[PDB]
Amino acid sequence: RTMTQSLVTLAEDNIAFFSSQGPGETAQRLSGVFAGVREQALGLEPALGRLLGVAHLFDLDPETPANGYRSLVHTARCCLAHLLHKSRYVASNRRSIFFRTSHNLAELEAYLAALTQLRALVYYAQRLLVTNRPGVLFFEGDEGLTADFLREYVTLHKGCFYGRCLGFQFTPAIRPFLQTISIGLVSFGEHYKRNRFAIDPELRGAEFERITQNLDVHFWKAFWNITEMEVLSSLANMASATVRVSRLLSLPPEAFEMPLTADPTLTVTISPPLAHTGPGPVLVRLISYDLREGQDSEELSSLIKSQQAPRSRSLIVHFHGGGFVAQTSRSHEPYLKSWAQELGAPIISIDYSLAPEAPFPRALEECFFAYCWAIKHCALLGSTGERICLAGDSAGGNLCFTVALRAAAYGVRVPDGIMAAYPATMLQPAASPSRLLSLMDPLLPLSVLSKCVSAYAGAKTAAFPEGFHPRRSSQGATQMPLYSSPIVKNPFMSPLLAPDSMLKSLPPVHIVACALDPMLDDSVMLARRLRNLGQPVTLRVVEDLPHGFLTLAALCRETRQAAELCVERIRLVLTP
Amino acid sequence: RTMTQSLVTLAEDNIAFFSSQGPGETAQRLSGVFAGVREQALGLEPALGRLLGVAHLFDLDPETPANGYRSLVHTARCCLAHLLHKSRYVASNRRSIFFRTSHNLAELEAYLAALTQLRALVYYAQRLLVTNRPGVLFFEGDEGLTADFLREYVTLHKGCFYGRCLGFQFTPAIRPFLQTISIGLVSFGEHYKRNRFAIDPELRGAEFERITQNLDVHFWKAFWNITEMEVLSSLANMASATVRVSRLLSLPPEAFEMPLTADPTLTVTISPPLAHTGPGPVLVRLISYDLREGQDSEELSSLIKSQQAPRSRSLIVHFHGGGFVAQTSRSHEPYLKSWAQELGAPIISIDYSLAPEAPFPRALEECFFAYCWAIKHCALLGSTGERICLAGDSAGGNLCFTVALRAAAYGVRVPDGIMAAYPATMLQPAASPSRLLSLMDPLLPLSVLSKCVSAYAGAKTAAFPEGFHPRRSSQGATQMPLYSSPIVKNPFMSPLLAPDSMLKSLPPVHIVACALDPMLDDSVMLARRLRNLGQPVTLRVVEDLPHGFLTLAALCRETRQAAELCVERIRLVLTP
Repeated sequence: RTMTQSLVTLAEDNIAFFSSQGPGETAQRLSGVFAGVREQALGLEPALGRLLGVAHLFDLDPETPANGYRSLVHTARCCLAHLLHKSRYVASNRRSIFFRTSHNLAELEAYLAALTQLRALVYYAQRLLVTNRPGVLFFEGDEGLTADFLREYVTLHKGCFYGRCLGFQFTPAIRPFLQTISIGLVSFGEHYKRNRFAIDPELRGAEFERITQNLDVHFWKAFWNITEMEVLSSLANMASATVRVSRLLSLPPEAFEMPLTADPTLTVTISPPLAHTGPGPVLVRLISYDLREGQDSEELSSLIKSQQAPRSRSLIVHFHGGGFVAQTSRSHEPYLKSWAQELGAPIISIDYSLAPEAPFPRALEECFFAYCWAIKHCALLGSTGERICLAGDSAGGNLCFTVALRAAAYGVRVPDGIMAAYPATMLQPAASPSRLLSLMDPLLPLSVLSKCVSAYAGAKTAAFPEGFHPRRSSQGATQMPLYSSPIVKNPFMSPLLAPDSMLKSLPPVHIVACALDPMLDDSVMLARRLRNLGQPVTLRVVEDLPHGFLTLAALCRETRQAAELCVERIRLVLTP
Repeated sequence: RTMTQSLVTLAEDNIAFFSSQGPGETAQRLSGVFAGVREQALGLEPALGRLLGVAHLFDLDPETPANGYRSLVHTARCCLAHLLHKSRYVASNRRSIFFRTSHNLAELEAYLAALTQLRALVYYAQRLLVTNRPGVLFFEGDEGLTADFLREYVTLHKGCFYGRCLGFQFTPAIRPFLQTISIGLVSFGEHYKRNRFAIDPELRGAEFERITQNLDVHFWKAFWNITEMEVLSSLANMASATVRVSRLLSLPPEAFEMPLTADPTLTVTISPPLAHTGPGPVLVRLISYDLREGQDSEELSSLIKSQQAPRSRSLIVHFHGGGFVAQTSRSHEPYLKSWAQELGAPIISIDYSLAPEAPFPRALEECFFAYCWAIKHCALLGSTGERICLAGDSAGGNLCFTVALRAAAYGVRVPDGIMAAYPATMLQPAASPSRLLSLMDPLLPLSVLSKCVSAYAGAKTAAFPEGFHPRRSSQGATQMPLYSSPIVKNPFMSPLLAPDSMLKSLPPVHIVACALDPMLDDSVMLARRLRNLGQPVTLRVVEDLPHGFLTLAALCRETRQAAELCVERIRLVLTP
């Protein structure tokens, strides 16, 4: 309340400060800009108040302020505080007209656009809040009305977050990296459309919002694995710790023997990953700190595709992230090598196959085969197998859940821990308050996750009160195929809306996320759907960071303490 | 002897191990490879012994073993130690033929080529030493026969230091960056010729050694200021420290007046810097940690081109480097900001004009004008002028001798100390034992600095015993115009061959250098020409690093303390 009035009480004087000392256009521009600033603050105060009150009404626990409503309120108050600081500075420094009016004119115009767009988004979040039943942050409606809701929200235009104001909601110590990532991605988009703009940030939005609705997942397939090509994969490894064992493996494409815990004398044989195209080489790769006992012999030396540490205690499995479409296992070492420094475990970072050329169930069976091969060939991997741990990543968190839960349907000993960081656990398309901030994020537009589930599932190719009208996206109405066949509503693909009776045997789960991800409301529903069953799950939320910070640890101080947050919670699995 | 004999005692068995266990071509290949290795070591040992004896005979002081002879001896010794370690590993691990013979065949033939080419270079060093008078590091001959020596050097072929073994003489932690850098040059060269190479290192030399002799100075005008563009400068600026004063200036192109310290009552006026094309704006930019007293007023704020810190004690001048053709003042920030953390002085990183469109004296008097303007407008720069400390780089290391001593010709007071990191003080073209290893350096070959003096000067466009026939460069004779008109004989281009009576009034000098630079023999020659006059000059040498590492401070674990060494000797000036 004191933040909103402070912009209003400095309005008329600053309107009178510039309108009385010049008849030019800039006096009218600045007076109208500051009148719009006070009007937007005063009109945005009560909707923010209702949002924060029901956000208190909405969260699962008081310890973790993790909802979409808190994130939208945080974005709005960050914009308001930035406008307040800029206003205080210009008010304290308006003795001369030494500063050019054009620069601050364009800055405050962009911030006017930011405040009016956040006003539209906060009104839409309030509409969703009224429409749904409180207590559930998702929607129970059918496909048609959910698609109508998603199209109605995505009709808005994003000319402010993608221009000069890219990254106001984050730490100021990270913004130049976001700007050069934007420049590089626009550069690849222009180069590949053809098969400068970095000086002027005003024209950055004029392509950064067109790539939101004019992008293909085959084209983002290059983006996650741009850290794979032989110059940057080599140039990203000086921050990586010391190592010796960085060898690939090649598993045989034939089934073997494995027992079940319900009766040790009875075993169950399960076929290799066929997916009606023929089993192939399950390509895994072992990353270990040193050569372990019984590991550097011929049984491991015979499977590489073209002193000794003692008997190990517990191997750590790993599935990479990268949207199930890119970022193979050759990219996650610079924190995987830093993982092995203190854990002391042979980290087999499985490179599972990637969508859409290898969708489910191929993408979920060879990591089911590699996990199955690693309880019996334990000495071949330099491990014992009396205790198993797990790891998860950006997209490989649902795959971290699914392969650790369908094993319980087979009777084989499941692991006793899950460490999935910001997982994509809600691949079923539905509107959500935290998925509303998917059109504004720096690294990914709303179309990253819209076309991620098209690749995985193998798909075949009043609204507003009168007088309120911000800029609207008139660049063609995007009508994409987002149909939900019965192969998408399942734990095996999205383990929330799974039947309740088969989530009881889940391992203990440790999960982290950030407050400003689209993968925030998805992870929040996980805690609510398991705290009513007695199973313990711990969700930790961080702030001022995007999603995709695990491959970005050696960049800033706040990304250091967030990507290291995965490490100390992954070793709680290791104790008996 | 024991390092060379130990390569011989495991030769006959190594031949008997492979030639008696297979009739294929690889047996003859490996036997010939190890015979060539043993004969190259045994024939290169006596030349190395003569070179080390005369290297002990030739250096100035025992404290700093810095010549060309020590550097060539170290290169040969490092190649021999690498081959010895590889032979030890292969001899200990030749129980099976599991390792592919082709890979070690290619590595060992590359090392055979390396030993042959280093043998040719060591023979060239011996012939040079012999020919010239002992005691003088440089040659006293005329232009014609020195050009004959240079061409008789150039006709050699360097197909070994630029292939897979690119960067053996340095630390292994630095080599991946050199590999990506080499990929950068080969991609730049093929793109610039036209207006993949990371998989096969054998084909890397076949383009790199053509790039060496087929590049232009305008081509190299982009490499050093590739960190000047806004995306890479922004991507490098987070490692720098915090700042608030990073403002450019714009000096008036009109003459003004100085006193003389010989007699304060008499006065002298500057002739404005014309270079027969008209005086312009002396672009100088100020870097300071905080706003200082009398600095943020209207006088400084009226010069930007389109609490308060107290009365400062002294300023620090800075001239950038970059071969006089690139690397302007907009590329030296990320370590210049760390300079202001402890020094407590305002850095004026002067952006002087750049060769070849602005040769001497245009590149000489603008920085003379900027230094002259800072003696009088001291408070306007937030200084007092009670002490001048001066800094230098690869190319700016002669600026702290040329314009820092020509002020004493004008009678005005001179700075009380010079810091010059690896200065280029012998721009007159002639060969030396440290200019010998200018064809093997990764980041710049010999045709970089030999063609950067045509830019600065504004130029107008038995040999071997019988049976010794290594690979020779038959790709055209590079008969470039390297004529030396008397404009390079003068003191104000290369101060070693200056008249003796004027270097007496030089300020005290502190110079750092590396043991593997082409600009090594010149920097040790500088201490020779001043230690016989009584003026104290200190020279520090480092190892395992190239020259050009000041912009590469925060990239390796060994360049961190080497670029910190420049700061350590730059604060010794500040004491009275």
